[PDB]
Amino acid sequence: GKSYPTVSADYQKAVEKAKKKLRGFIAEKRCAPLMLRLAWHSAGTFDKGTKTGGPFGTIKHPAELAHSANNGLDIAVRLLEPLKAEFPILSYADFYQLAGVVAVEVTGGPEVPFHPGREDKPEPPPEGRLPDATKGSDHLRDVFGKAMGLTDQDIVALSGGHTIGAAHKERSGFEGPWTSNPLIFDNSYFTELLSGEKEGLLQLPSDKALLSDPVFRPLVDKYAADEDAFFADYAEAHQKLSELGFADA
Ligand code: HEM
Repeated sequence: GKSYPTVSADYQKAVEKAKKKLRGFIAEKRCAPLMLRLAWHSAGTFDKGTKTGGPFGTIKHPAELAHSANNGLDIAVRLLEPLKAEFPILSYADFYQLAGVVAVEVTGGPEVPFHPGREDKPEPPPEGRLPDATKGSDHLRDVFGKAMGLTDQDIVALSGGHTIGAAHKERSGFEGPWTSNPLIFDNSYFTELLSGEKEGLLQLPSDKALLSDPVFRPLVDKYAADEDAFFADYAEAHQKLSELGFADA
């Protein structure tokens, strides 16, 4: 249900050049997981009932970075600022969502479609919309379904973004990677989840809640067996997330 805005040719050219610069930078700095977390926290504050929050540039504001869920993202904002400055015509909103798409691409994931045109909005959303790692399947539906308006399939696919990166005890308090290859975007998050706890590796209570719910569990089994299907459903889910409240809700 989307109607994308028209942007000038100069805007379009800047998008294309920024994507190339972002690839090289993100690869060099080894920070893909962090950029993916930044885009996800930027978008995941959207609430469809009030049409507030979502991917509109606000995560750079000191008021939003202080949200406790956002521990560590000040690093990500700071890292990107000198590059953003080379592209003054782009909104921060677009730039951060593009960083997220590129993070998936450069770690070997699917090519998520990207449409430009998000505007930077002045008011950050209220704290507390991002999900709690200690809660379960009901909470996940409250947040992704009721607030953001995504489907159950989207919830499972997007959880698979834990295939890259790690928790840090100084940020959330949890510690460690979910997979043994945390810079490679693949389906191993789902394979580690099935085979159970392994020393070295992390499972949140919210990751485990996927294994026990009647709807989530078949999707976990599908994605553990078929990386192609995971990549397809992931690209679809990431696109929707990156576009919440944009070009029609
Ligand atoms: C499903 C509900 C989710 C919960 C409860 C959750 C929670 C967390 C927590 C607690 C961390 C550790 C932060 C730290 O200590 O540094 C984390 C990291 C991360 N999250 Fe999630 N998350 C969820 C969904 C998502 C989604 C939808 C995405 C993107 C598609 C995502 C991407 C990531 C990435 C890439 C990291 C690693 C960050 C790094 O390596 O610095 N997560 N998440």
